[PDB]
Amino acid sequence: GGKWSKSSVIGWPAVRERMRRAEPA
Repeated sequence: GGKWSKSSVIGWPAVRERMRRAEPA
């Protein structure tokens, strides 16, 4: 998805995977 937001694209998975935990609704 473009070699720009790459890093974000790679941290978001961790953010979602963090938030899921906190509120998995």
